[PDB]
Amino acid sequence: AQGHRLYVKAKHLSFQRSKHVIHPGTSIVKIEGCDSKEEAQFYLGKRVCYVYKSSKAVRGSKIRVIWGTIARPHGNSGAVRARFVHNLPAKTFGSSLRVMLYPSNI
Amino acid sequence: QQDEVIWQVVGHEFCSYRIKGEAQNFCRNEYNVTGLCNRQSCPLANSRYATVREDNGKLYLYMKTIERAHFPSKLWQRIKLSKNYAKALEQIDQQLLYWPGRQIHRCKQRLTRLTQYLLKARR
Amino acid sequence: GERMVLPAGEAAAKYYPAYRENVPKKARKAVRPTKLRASLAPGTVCILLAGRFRGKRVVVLSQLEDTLVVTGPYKVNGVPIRRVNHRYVIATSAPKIDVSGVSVEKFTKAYFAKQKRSGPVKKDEAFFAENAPKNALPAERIADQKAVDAKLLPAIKAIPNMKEYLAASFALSNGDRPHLMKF
Amino acid sequence: VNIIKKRTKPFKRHQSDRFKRVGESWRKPRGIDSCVRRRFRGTISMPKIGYGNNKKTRYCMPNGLKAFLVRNVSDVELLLMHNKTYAAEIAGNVSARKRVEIVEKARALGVKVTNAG
Amino acid sequence: VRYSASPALETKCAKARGAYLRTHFKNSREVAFTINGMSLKKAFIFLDNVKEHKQAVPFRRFNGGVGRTAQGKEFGVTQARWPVKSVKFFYDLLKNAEANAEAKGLDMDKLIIKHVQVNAAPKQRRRTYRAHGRVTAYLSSPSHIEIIVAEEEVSRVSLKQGAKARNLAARKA
RNA sequence: AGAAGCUCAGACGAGUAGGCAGGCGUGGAGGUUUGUGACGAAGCCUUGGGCGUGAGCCUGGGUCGAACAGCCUCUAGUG
RNA sequence: UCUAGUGGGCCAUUUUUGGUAAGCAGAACUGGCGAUGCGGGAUGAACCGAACGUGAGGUUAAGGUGCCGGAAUGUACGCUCA
RNA sequence: GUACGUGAAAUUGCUGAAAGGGAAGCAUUGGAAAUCAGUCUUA
Repeated sequence: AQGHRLYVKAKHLSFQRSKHVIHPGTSIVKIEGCDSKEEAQFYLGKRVCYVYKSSKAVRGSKIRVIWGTIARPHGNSGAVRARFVHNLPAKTFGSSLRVMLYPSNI
Repeated sequence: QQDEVIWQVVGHEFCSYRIKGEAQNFCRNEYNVTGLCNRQSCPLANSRYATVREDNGKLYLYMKTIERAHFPSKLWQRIKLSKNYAKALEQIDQQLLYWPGRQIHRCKQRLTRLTQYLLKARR
Repeated sequence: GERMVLPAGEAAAKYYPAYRENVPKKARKAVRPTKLRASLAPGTVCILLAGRFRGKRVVVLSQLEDTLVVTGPYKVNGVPIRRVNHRYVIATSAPKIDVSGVSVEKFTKAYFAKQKRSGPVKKDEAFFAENAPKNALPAERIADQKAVDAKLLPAIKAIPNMKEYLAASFALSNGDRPHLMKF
Repeated sequence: VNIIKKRTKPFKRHQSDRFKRVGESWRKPRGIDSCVRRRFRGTISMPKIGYGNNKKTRYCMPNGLKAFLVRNVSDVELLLMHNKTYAAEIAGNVSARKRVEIVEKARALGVKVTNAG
Repeated sequence: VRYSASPALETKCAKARGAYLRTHFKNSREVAFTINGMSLKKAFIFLDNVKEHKQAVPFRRFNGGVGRTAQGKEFGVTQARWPVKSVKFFYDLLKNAEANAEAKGLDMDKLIIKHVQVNAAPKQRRRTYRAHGRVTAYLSSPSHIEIIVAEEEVSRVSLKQGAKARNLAARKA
């Protein structure tokens, strides 16, 4: 069953914020195995998606997806910043995202 | 008196052919070509001008002169077209080539749309 | 813009409604050939990242204007000749495959182009029953796929462990970090 | 030039939510100790000229036309020259008969009707 | 007078009305809320039991200061009472409603109380006398009661999804 | 090219007391609109739609029953 | 040229008077608050940074990066056991 | 239907929908559910 998962696991940490002001437009994403801004440089520009399931089958499918792109690194620990077509809901903190391997440059 | 003072009196604000709204005003003048309130296009305010209107499947064109401006009954001359839209366009710019040509584009638009009005009425 | 310049019994155009239909300004953008990634040499084994053939390993035949006319040997991994965008392949460091012996000039945009529709009406159960591998798929396309497939068998048979490598599917497992591993 | 709106939510009056004698229609706060007037963080925002929309797309419907109020066929023929800029909108008090006449004239003129249905 | 409910079309429903009834509106609301949705015969048995102090009408909304009782446990509450005057008015209106069903020609076995509403009628103004030469209101809260009894009574598929569905259909069979 | 129009460019944008300008809305008057209306005016309600930075305006549905409005100006017991 | 509002002020730096002292009274220069949001000082009218049309992107001030909290459980050398 | 033209808001009952661990209301951003229009359809 381990012949799939062409993506990389990630977790939605929070929004771009100060102590008291948030910016929901851009999200902070922590990619598994990425521990520095040098490693995050590889994942800049990749397509990160949030997959979720809902009751009503739009297109006859139970799964909806919010697409997005990795924009720039964040901090020294390898977290990146992402812009999604629809801003991510605030309840998806700690939810898992999927970072595809494309647009590839390797 | 003169065309300038006529426009200053009428035109601008109060006329029986003026339709003001939020910030835009239409000229319902039966002698205006574009339907816009302007010196260029108000035959009340300016000297000899053209225009066109519709009736029962055919079109008629109004024209003016200068020396006869004191006789309202016979001031304005009507010419009638009931042949074709292309021919109607031919008649208009023929009757305006020897005339101030600024109105040829606007008139030909009025003819061609009124003909489209007739076709849509038929359909 | 009058009728003496363009006289006719029907006019050059029937009707002239609305505004002057403002012409766009003359652009200063010229098409230039795409500078493709250096590692995408013809005959290289690359991994398809997206599409119905995700994870498959295929052999690059030729570089198209924007995409790669790529196919794995259809008898190996069952991937017919397709364009794949250069952003959706991973050029692996596997040994190159000799593709000089097969013609690639017949693979063009018109060769892979779809049919014109120009109509919003589409879709049907019979439409899904149509197309398919069984219908359409001209015998000319069949022959080219067979010819190029047979031409690429001798190379992959010469290099050991390449036939099974192509038949396999790429996949990430636990503890694999793409920015570390080199393909 | 596509139609964009700088802001889509309305400007409701401060505390119109909490008091029924205070309607939602906007009023400038004149208070000496008003949080909204002093523009504290988290409080509601006030109308500004910066919020104004593009002069090119202003007053235009999402379809690119401007609604024009129509009372009769004479008002429809006013839109003869501008069927690509204004869309006729029949008045509320027009009877059913004159309404049918207005729509038939608008169709012949090729002028869109915002409340045809 | 028009009723509260869009249903009660005369086909299978019977109505009863009571206007400006000189009884407490708050008590009448508790009785109506208790008997709502019950069958006609079981409603009569319950109202008889309340008049006999065997079952109680639970005071749920207007229950400030009401005492606890052991007969409110059957409804899961603690505060219940036995308003006899309100029971009488509801009993009389239910007699009227079943009489209307008899006249219409319904079946009495499966009659249920489909709808029952109580509205506040215009107050009756009276006067009480307080200390220090003061005069105060002593108003009455009447009730409007109306009762209604009645008998118990594709997506389209994209191109790639369609091709996949066809492939699976062919491969399964 | 409603020359009271059109067009190019740069700089700038806090605000109580206070000043000034341009607008929005209400009652009545002169002019105007071949203006709306018992085939439904005004008013009213609305989990509908559109316009404006805003004051506000328009509209669909329901309720209703005899009048009412746009533009130019006059006026005031005008928010 | 005509006219409105004002003719109770308060705080900070430095200088200073009366005072046992004061979140005390009285002054001098400048900047603030009153009239002024915003980031930081946990919080606060005048402290620090910075002064505000509607937004997008980038970069910073003061202040910060164990968690709450966006950001190194960073690097180097030491002191400290309460 | 004389408790009579129109019949507003406060307040109230019923129904449907949803929320609710010591207030509520509000602003920004999106999810979910509900609802809706433009747009195209054609020239």
